[PDB]
Amino acid sequence: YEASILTHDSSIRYLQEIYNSNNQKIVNLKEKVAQLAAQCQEPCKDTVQIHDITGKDCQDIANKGAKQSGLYFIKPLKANQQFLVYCEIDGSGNGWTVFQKRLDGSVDFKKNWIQYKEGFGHLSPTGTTEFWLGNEKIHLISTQSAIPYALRVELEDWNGRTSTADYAMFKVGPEADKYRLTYAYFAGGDAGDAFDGFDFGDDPSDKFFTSHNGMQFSTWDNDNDKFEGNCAEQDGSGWWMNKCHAGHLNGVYYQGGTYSKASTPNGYDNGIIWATWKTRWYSMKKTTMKIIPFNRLT
Amino acid sequence: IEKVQHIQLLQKNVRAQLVDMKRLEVDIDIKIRSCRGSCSRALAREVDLKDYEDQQKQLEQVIA
Amino acid sequence: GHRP
Amino acid sequence: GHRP
Amino acid sequence: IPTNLRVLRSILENLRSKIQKLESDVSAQMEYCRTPCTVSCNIPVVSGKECEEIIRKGGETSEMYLIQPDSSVKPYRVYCDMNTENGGWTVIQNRQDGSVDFGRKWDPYKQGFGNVATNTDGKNYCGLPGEYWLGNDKISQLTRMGPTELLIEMEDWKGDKVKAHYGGFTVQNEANKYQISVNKYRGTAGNALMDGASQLMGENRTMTIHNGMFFSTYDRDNDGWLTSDPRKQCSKEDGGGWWYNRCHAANPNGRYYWGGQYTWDMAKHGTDDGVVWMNWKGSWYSMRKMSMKIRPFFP
Ligand SMILES: *[C@@H]1O[C@H](CO[C@@H]2O[C@@H](C)[C@@H](O)[C@@H](O)[C@@H]2O)[C@@H](O[C@@H]2O[C@H](CO)[C@@H](O)[C@H](O)[C@H]2NC(C)=O)[C@H](O)[C@H]1NC(C)=O
Ligand SMILES: [Ca+2]
Ligand SMILES: [Ca+2]
Repeated sequence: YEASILTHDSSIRYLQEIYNSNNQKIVNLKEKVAQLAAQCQEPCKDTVQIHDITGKDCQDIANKGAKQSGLYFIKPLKANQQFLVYCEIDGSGNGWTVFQKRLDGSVDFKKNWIQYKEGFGHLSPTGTTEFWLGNEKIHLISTQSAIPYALRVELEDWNGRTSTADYAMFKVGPEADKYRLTYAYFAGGDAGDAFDGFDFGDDPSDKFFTSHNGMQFSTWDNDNDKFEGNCAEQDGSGWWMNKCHAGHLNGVYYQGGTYSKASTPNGYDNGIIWATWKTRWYSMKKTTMKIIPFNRLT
Repeated sequence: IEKVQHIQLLQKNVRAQLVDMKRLEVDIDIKIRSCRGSCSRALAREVDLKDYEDQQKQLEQVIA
Repeated sequence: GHRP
Repeated sequence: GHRP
Repeated sequence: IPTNLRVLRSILENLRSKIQKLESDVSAQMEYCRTPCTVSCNIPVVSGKECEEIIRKGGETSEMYLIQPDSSVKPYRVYCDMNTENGGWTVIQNRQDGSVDFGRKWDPYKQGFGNVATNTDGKNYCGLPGEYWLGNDKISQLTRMGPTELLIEMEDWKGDKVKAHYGGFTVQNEANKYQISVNKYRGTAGNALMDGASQLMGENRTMTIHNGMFFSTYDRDNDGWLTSDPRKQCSKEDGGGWWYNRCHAANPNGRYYWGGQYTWDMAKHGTDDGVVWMNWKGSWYSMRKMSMKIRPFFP
């Protein structure tokens, strides 16, 4: 209101005391701000990590000690640069190099020549993503000097049933020969030999024109099939087409597994099929194509 | 006199402590937000310079 | 599949 | 900015 | 006469509380920092020497990619912009939300820091970029592989955008203090790197030119400012690692001021230490978005 001069001194010091008191708290606060900064320097922790061990292929890495399935870098002999891959490693010490995966339909497989050559999709440590490693890489892995390779196809329906198809002496040629697919023989498997063709009973040469051994690779922008039309374009995918196919794991992902002649625009069966195990109008739910040295397979 | 020149000191001591605090407020806002890309979460907040500025003027209205 |  |  | 004591006492108490609020906030953040933020970035199959090669290989979407400029260095993550100006842009610097601290020493700026990318709302791949500095060594190696153009982009807090394009861009190695060089400008942001702040004159403008400058960090002075006072260092006052002269026309790695507008009394050292680009908004406006991207230059 209007205190006395006698009060001015008691008060005058009261302010100086909290003022200094304040400057102190601040000195310590600024300090604490410093300690906080030291805690906010690291980036967010990425769950996905790539393993250190590398080699010519997954089996080579498994031999070097690796034990768990994950992302690794491999560098085949003829490979100019190294590249990332997904290795599946079992308890027996087998290291498969996976080059194809289907499981949800999240990845569009209607890609072009370069895309199928260089690869697309994503690699995950948990092996829960869809992808195509890339023709050139597959060629490089499967044609290392004096190393006979084997291919295993894994299928799963929408009822938890899984089947297999093995092929000995699996090989994929160079771009110069349009990444032609070849193998010595069907190594057996409860999924059946779709690569050998399948009699659809709609013609005499059905079988012959649905076989895949010896077939080059085809994409909409690069036709190399044994049909005057364009399989890859009509079926909208990239694959070793004949006229057209008996086994088609890079086809359109149909939810539920069951689809019809109506589902498609042209009418042709363009799903993820494998005739020797299910009808043309049954697209698988999960798919995986992996390779490993033949000597390693039994 | 004695009491007199004591005030001029606190007026400049506060005028400065204001500018300083106003700055610490900005600094802290910035440093806290820089934790969003490191820690689990960053404290949600907002700055109010208004208060700091109203007082800085409210003060000059006494150094007069 | 096949193109009859 | 600059520093005269 | 007495109202003097009235007022003062009022402020010194209000401040005492402000200190209380702040002390709380800082204490809370310290607790949240006992655990880190996380991400899960599944790696794209396609890879290459850098983003330009990756897009020519079919990678048409902007997201995090793994690149290996050369068989010497181990492959590393980076964010590719595959949409802006025909894509193939490798982001080497990105600011967008003040989530990362840029007032770091020399080693961190050499090694690189920040978050390359974050998960896209419910997705397995990180399709969004975080705030980061690629790393001087890496940036140097990328620019010396062949002619390289640089694209600097920015946006204000209202949504307006401008850009500064440099046809030629190079950054030497550590032994050369990461010396910078740029040329063949064009854009709407203003040629701050070559011509300095257009608001200054003669000598003043000239000391804000970055072209040719060396790189500095608050613990490594290589600026074009000769002094004796250990506190008169561009990096220290404008808080960030950059190619400071005396001091800058552009401070892309400055402090991220929320809102945009800021003043000399908010700055820790009273200098225009924000995400500045004078030639466009002056020295007291901090951009909401700022980034640097490089791509092989095909004449
Ligand atoms: C170069 O800058 C210095 C620093 O002064 C500041 O920046 C100026 C551009 C202007 O914005 C000033 O208001 C800032 O304080 C200028 O310094 C001059 O110094 C002389 C010597 O005391 C003084 O008489 C002048 O008033 C100062 N500048 C002016 C004209 O205000 C210098 O003049 C600037 N040179 C230029 C670009 O003209
Ligand atoms: Ca044909
Ligand atoms: Ca200096």
